[PDB]
Amino acid sequence: CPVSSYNEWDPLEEVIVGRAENACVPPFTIEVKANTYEKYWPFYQKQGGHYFPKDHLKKAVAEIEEMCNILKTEGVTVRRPDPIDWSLKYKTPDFESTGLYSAMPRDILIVVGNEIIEAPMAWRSRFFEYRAYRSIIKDYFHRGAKWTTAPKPTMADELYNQDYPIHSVEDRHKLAAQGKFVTTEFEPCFDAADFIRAGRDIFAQRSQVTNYLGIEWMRRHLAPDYRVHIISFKDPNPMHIDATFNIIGPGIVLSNPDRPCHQIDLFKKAGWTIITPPTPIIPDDHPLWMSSKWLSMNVLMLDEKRVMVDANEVPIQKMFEKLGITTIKVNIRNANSLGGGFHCWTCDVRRRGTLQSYLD
Amino acid sequence: CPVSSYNEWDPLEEVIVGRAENACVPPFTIEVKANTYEKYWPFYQKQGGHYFPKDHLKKAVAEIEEMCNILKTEGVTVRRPDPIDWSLKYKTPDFESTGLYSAMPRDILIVVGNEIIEAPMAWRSRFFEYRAYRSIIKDYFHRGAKWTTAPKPTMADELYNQDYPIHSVEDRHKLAAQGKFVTTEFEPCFDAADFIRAGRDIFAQRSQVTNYLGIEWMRRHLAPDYRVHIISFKDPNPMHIDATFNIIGPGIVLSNPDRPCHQIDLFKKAGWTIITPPTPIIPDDHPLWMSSKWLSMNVLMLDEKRVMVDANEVPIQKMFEKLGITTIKVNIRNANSLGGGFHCWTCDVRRRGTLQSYLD
Ligand SMILES: [NH3+]CCCCC(=O)O
Ligand SMILES: [NH3+]CCCCC(=O)O
Repeated sequence: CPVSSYNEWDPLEEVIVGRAENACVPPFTIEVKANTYEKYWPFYQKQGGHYFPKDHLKKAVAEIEEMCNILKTEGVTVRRPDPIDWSLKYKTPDFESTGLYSAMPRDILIVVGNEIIEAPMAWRSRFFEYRAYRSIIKDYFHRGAKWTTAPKPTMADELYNQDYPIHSVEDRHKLAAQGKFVTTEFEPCFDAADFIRAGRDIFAQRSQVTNYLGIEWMRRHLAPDYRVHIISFKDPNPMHIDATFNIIGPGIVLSNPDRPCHQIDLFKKAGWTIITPPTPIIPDDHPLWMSSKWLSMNVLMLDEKRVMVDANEVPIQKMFEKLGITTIKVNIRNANSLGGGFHCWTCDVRRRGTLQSYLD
Repeated sequence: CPVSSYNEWDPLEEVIVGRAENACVPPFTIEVKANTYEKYWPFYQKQGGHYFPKDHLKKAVAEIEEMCNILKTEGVTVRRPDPIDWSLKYKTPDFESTGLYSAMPRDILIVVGNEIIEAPMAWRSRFFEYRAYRSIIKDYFHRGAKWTTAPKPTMADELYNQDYPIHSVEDRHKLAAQGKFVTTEFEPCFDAADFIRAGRDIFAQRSQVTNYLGIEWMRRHLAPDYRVHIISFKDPNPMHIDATFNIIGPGIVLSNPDRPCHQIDLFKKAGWTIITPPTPIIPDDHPLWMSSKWLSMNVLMLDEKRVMVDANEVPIQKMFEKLGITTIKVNIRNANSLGGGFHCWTCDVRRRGTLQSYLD
């Protein structure tokens, strides 16, 4: 089987790397507002439906091409999604919208064993995102892999709290703490990036884009071989878990110092080593349209002792080095602006290894 | 100025479209043999000096007339070369020969800014090809355009390796790789179709008909405003670059999957999107006297989002459509036999736009 990955660290053999091409600024709708920083709301308000700045995109393309070159150098087979113009307006019986991009494979695809799963998504501008990945997936299917598409939401108004009282990131954090998110429990929805793998145990967080119905779907679909656990954090990122709690080896995890896990003791009890990375050094003037500055810890492990890390983030490079982990430095400063780091920009399709339990 | 074109994609306003009339099969000399497939060598050997099959030419005329109709429909002003009998034998102090045709304006004329340049050519049967275009060029000159004629070669025996060891297309590919071509460096020579424009940067390839002296001439003549770069490919077409590396927009290029560019990383580093088109579907029984089957990617851009493409080549039509580029389908299956696709059969005289750099 070409597809086979049970965790985030076994020796990487094949990966899908995203594309920056024709990326479109999403229309400024409620769910977009609930997942971005106030600083950019007016950018979305004005640029909505237009391409992201083309000079910026060009730099991102260059950065990602180099990353792919380095992966091939590290012995990894790289697959890329198909080029597509994301500006096309589409219309379902429930809504109308333009697209986003196919920059982040981690947001939509998750590999559990020999099974590739397409996440439903929760943003209207990402409804047809799966189209960029179908050529690769059909190939794996022909070659023997299992293929699953979680139930695609209608994304009708009922899935969103149109009056979600968010006016600042501080409000959202408060609401989030009260169990209030922009997405209701009308129908299942989720981004695959809210799930992180550790063999037989998979950890998920209810976020602005992933609801309890969505997590339950994953839970019910993967049982009994896999167990899906729900964990929560203080002042969580509106979406995605990989820059909050990135598992980098058997029993080792990177815990974002600003977003402590409410269930950290479950991990301490299992004898897991919780590492808190140093703060990011990325300039506050650099645009991060989506995401926080914590992309620095959004690393991708080529294996247990080899990590692809940002060339600019020296302080976290040193941390890995004192731990005896070889750092493969790559610069994706401009690609970062699109919303992701190495883990987000990829989807590990095949890692050499077996299914195990690390929670014991 | 009626003449003004800095690249291959700005909004087209005026174009010169070739003619199939009185096309003559070139005498089978060494340079003709080095630029054609073994399958047709005996055709040239027998038909040399006679007109190409007249029933075939008639079909080509019909196809090109329709193309012109569609261009006028798309708002483009079309100029056509003068009708001429190419069978006339001429004689310079260096050689004697019959002509070819004025089917491919791209082979002989290149527009750089407000300047129209007549290529010297490298085939003895194309020595007097410029005669079909003089009425149009003098008109543009009277109207203000700059007019240049690169040094016309003597085309004496010294320009050719009379004993060029080509017996199959596989031999040529090997020789080409060794830096051995049918044309020596005796005097400058080139076809304008070996040059492709991207604003301040122009790319050229040393081919069977374009030597280093010829490229240097262009380089020296256009400096300092324009930079002429030499790029090479694996298993290149004996002549012309436009069905190997066709630039279709700012930072976007079509790279023939069978002829990868040795310098592709220069482009990846600039943040250019390299698209590899699907394979041609043209029947192997259809005669392609000159050219390979890759005419499918020899498209002409009416603007960045409008491309004139072959009606029969559905797979490449789909590629453009997923990229959000409107396809203007036209059938030139029979015209193709003469050696070209849309880019070859035309010469963009005026595109609306300015001189820019896209390599940064
Ligand atoms: N998938 C990438 C988004 C990560 C955003 C953050 O945690 O700041
Ligand atoms: N000027 C048209 C010749 C193109 C031939 C080829 O590249 O197969």
